[PDB]
Amino acid sequence: PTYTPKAGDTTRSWYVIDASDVVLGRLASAAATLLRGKHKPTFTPNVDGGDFVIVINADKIAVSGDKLTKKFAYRHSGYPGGLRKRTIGELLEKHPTRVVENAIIGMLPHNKLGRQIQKKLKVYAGPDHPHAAQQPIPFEIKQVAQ
Amino acid sequence: TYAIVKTGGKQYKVAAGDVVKVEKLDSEPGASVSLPVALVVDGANVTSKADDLAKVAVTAEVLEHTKGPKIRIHKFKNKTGYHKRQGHRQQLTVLKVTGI
Amino acid sequence: AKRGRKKRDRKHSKANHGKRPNA
Amino acid sequence: RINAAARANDITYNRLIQGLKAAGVEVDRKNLAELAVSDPAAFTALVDVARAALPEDVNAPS
Amino acid sequence: AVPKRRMSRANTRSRRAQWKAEAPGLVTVSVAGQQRKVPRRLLKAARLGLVDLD
RNA sequence: CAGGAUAACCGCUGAAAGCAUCUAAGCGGGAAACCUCUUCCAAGACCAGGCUUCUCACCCUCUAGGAGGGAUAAGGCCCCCC
RNA sequence: GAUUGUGCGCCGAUAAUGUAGCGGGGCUCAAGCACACCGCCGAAGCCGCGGCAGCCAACGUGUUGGCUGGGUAGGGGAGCGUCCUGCAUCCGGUGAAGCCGCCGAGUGAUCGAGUGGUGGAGGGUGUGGGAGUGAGAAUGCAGGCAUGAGUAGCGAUUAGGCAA
RNA sequence: CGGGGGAUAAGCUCCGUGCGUCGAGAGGGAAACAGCCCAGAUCGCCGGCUAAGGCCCCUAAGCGUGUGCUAAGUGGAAAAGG
RNA sequence: AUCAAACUCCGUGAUAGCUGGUUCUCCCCGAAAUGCAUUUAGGUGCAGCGUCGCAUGUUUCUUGCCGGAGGUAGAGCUACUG
RNA sequence: GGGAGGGGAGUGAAAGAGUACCUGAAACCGUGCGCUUACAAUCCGUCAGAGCCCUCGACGUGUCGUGGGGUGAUGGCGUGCC
Ligand SMILES: [Mg+2]
Ligand SMILES: [Mg+2]
Ligand SMILES: [Mg+2]
Ligand SMILES: [Mg+2]
Ligand SMILES: [Mg+2]
Ligand SMILES: [Mg+2]
Ligand SMILES: [Mg+2]
Ligand SMILES: [Mg+2]
Ligand SMILES: [Mg+2]
Ligand SMILES: [Mg+2]
Ligand SMILES: [Mg+2]
Ligand SMILES: [Mg+2]
Ligand SMILES: [Mg+2]
Ligand SMILES: [Mg+2]
Ligand SMILES: [Mg+2]
Ligand SMILES: [Mg+2]
Ligand SMILES: [Mg+2]
Ligand SMILES: [Mg+2]
Ligand SMILES: [Mg+2]
Ligand SMILES: [Mg+2]
Ligand SMILES: [Mg+2]
Ligand SMILES: [Mg+2]
Ligand SMILES: [Mg+2]
Ligand SMILES: [Mg+2]
Ligand SMILES: [Mg+2]
Ligand SMILES: [Mg+2]
Ligand SMILES: [Mg+2]
Ligand SMILES: [Mg+2]
Ligand SMILES: [Mg+2]
Ligand SMILES: [Mg+2]
Ligand SMILES: [Mg+2]
Ligand SMILES: [Mg+2]
Ligand SMILES: [Mg+2]
Ligand SMILES: [Mg+2]
Ligand SMILES: [Mg+2]
Ligand SMILES: [Mg+2]
Ligand SMILES: [Mg+2]
Ligand SMILES: [Mg+2]
Ligand SMILES: [Mg+2]
Ligand SMILES: [Mg+2]
Ligand SMILES: [Mg+2]
Ligand SMILES: [Mg+2]
Ligand SMILES: [Mg+2]
Ligand SMILES: [Mg+2]
Ligand SMILES: [Mg+2]
Ligand SMILES: [Mg+2]
Ligand SMILES: [Mg+2]
Ligand SMILES: [Mg+2]
Ligand SMILES: [Mg+2]
Ligand SMILES: [Mg+2]
Ligand SMILES: [Mg+2]
Ligand SMILES: [Mg+2]
Ligand SMILES: [Mg+2]
Ligand SMILES: [Mg+2]
Ligand SMILES: [Mg+2]
Ligand SMILES: [Mg+2]
Ligand SMILES: [Mg+2]
Ligand SMILES: [Mg+2]
Ligand SMILES: [Mg+2]
Ligand SMILES: [Mg+2]
Ligand SMILES: [Mg+2]
Ligand SMILES: [Mg+2]
Ligand SMILES: [Mg+2]
Ligand SMILES: [Mg+2]
Ligand SMILES: [Mg+2]
Repeated sequence: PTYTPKAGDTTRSWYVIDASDVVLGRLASAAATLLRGKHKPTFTPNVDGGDFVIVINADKIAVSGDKLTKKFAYRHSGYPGGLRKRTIGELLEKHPTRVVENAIIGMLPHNKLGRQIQKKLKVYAGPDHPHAAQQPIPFEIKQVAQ
Repeated sequence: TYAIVKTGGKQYKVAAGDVVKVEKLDSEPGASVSLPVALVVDGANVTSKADDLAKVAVTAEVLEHTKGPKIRIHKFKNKTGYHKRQGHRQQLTVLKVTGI
Repeated sequence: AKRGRKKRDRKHSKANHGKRPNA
Repeated sequence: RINAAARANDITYNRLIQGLKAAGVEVDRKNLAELAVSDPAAFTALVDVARAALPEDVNAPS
Repeated sequence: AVPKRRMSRANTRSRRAQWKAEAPGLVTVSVAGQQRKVPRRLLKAARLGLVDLD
């Protein structure tokens, strides 16, 4: 029969990705694939096989076009006439990490597997992090030529 | 040391001294049968050339004949009155590899 | 109205080759 | 699983299958998957064989 | 009005379970040379012998 | 009241296009509209927050891998007058 | 400078529960459009191995070979189970009939002279004849039992209390 | 597809078509969607090859290759006209 | 306790071009919603469309070639009526 | 123990025959035992699928096997019957 994962064969790892002058779409795609563990050859849909990730310097995220004022993030509390809106510029000005957190959340399955997965991500705004005691491995986005 | 064997239009990974479930092939129990080859793995060397694969041969011993699990089939459509019944079982053969 | 225009316009998807039941 | 293994080994799945077809090796996707989870050295050897068997230019009009 | 459908067995039992009764506390009191248990709400009555005990 | 960024509008410096133009680079003003600023709810916000003080110790059992049971401190609860 | 024909474009754009006229995240470092090229995934389609059935040919007292194998109303053919009976047989206080399990078995309606507990008085196989011979629904009927439910009420216009 | 009744309106009605499908049809394709595209279910197999459509992640496969256009989220709603 | 013709037994299982329900299995084949007529339109007779058998069995169908008559699409007007 | 009702000891083959008395099914209500669930959007099933528990063999403390059973954390699919 095909190989299946046992009780304690799974192993995790620590990764860190910089966000200095990078495109949000590429960053989100890389983060999602790393979270899901598609790279690892021990993929199985039913059990998570993801790997830890660290994102630094969120405020330097670069977005093309006029999206600084023509893209809007909506949400509604629930009472009648409570639909209020915010713009990406103000969102970055106030909460730098909210945009990236929301993007990654939307970039993953919405079932409870993904609900548990999103615990796997930590996102920061400054260039530092108190998680230096676990020796994260730097990572870089690359393309496989074909 | 393990190789790959073709049988019944399909393949199974098998090593020395193992037993696998294979679809029934005409052979008296207790005799030996020769099988073609697909791929051979030996240590750090891998044999992939068609001529070498064809030259190599596989030998195995047939142990017994066995039947698979029973399965029940029903056809059904809504608001038609169509009800259909059908049973079925498959025949299998169990063999033991001898040498490769 | 808006309802009517949608279904007829949505028929112009290349998947269905432009011909669909009920316009 | 095969796509993940090939991407880890730095070659695309489509090119890997093309190389296998060119070399004329008829082993099946299940065999490749099991071998990859079991024998990374064998998987690397097969990948190298496929890369060697690949044509010169994939963009040629041939 | 009236109910529309017969509820589930699990729902029925779950709603039913909470309906119960609670036991009261007891205290040790000595009268006429033997100890017997009575609720604290009747301490003075037991002491003065105004409550009959079987 | 006051502050921040805006719609309608009013602008400064300016080639494409020797001129001109509030604009394609930039810089400005401009409302009960929007965001803080008023009162209240709010850490079941699962990232389940933060600052402090109190006790931080007595046994038994199955078989020593943990778990269960009994006896305690801090505190809480029951009953009683309101 | 102008008229000429062409690919893209901008304005003209406005209804009621919450963006709501790319599926979402999002994408102009195209993941947008046009023209060429190379590849890949993608079904019950085909191919590969095996089981059964219908029609037909060959030779044969069943092997091979060629085609086919979805169905509502409908037509034809072939079957399982239950009862009573003629005939010939076998089982049974050393436990017959139902019921509740385990283990198995046939392509179906199912089967077990294979085994365990309850029971106490008639049953099975073979071949003929006869059926009141096979349920889920008709706001069907006889009997038993579910929720609302330990909820409403406990059937006035006077009213009880105390010692023994 | 070629026609009548209609305001050259209807998911309207009435005709003709060795015309397709559904009705009496599962799968895959277009998010859901009987009447559209491919494709006709004798049964089993943890085997290969493909049509329609797709290849950033949701979701399998190319953030494919070479030459050109786009400043409008046009891509992802429509006409006289400017 | 019911009256635009009371109640009970019978004729009596009064009668419906109308609504409802009709049960165990498998193998093979497999339909129509069209035309004519009807105190006729949600009824029904005949024809076409299915199955089983009998008889003559390729007479069925597609393509190539050959012999055939039409009065549409189009087009035309000192060729007729406008 | 007021009785109702019940426990010993005896009757009898049985009291799983005690006048409510043959054989005692389903709806229905239970007690004990094993597994699972309090961040979750399910015409309540199926295909995969860790852990735990019961069991049949060979090998030893638990580990495999042409092994069976109950539970099911988690992924894909999925619009009742006549
Ligand atoms: Mg139309
Ligand atoms: Mg100027
Ligand atoms: Mg100017
Ligand atoms: Mg907390
Ligand atoms: Mg206390
Ligand atoms: Mg032009
Ligand atoms: Mg516009
Ligand atoms: Mg989209
Ligand atoms: Mg086929
Ligand atoms: Mg046949
Ligand atoms: Mg059939
Ligand atoms: Mg029928
Ligand atoms: Mg029929
Ligand atoms: Mg019988
Ligand atoms: Mg009888
Ligand atoms: Mg006898
Ligand atoms: Mg007896
Ligand atoms: Mg007995
Ligand atoms: Mg008996
Ligand atoms: Mg007879
Ligand atoms: Mg008979
Ligand atoms: Mg008769
Ligand atoms: Mg009868
Ligand atoms: Mg019944
Ligand atoms: Mg009744
Ligand atoms: Mg009720
Ligand atoms: Mg009440
Ligand atoms: Mg009351
Ligand atoms: Mg009264
Ligand atoms: Mg037409
Ligand atoms: Mg018309
Ligand atoms: Mg009509
Ligand atoms: Mg018609
Ligand atoms: Mg059809
Ligand atoms: Mg269909
Ligand atoms: Mg579909
Ligand atoms: Mg078929
Ligand atoms: Mg292919
Ligand atoms: Mg194609
Ligand atoms: Mg993928
Ligand atoms: Mg690209
Ligand atoms: Mg170009
Ligand atoms: Mg658009
Ligand atoms: Mg226009
Ligand atoms: Mg104009
Ligand atoms: Mg009268
Ligand atoms: Mg009378
Ligand atoms: Mg009469
Ligand atoms: Mg009568
Ligand atoms: Mg009558
Ligand atoms: Mg009649
Ligand atoms: Mg009716
Ligand atoms: Mg047919
Ligand atoms: Mg007619
Ligand atoms: Mg002929
Ligand atoms: Mg002529
Ligand atoms: Mg004309
Ligand atoms: Mg004239
Ligand atoms: Mg006795
Ligand atoms: Mg009784
Ligand atoms: Mg009885
Ligand atoms: Mg839980
Ligand atoms: Mg949902
Ligand atoms: Mg499902
Ligand atoms: Mg769904």
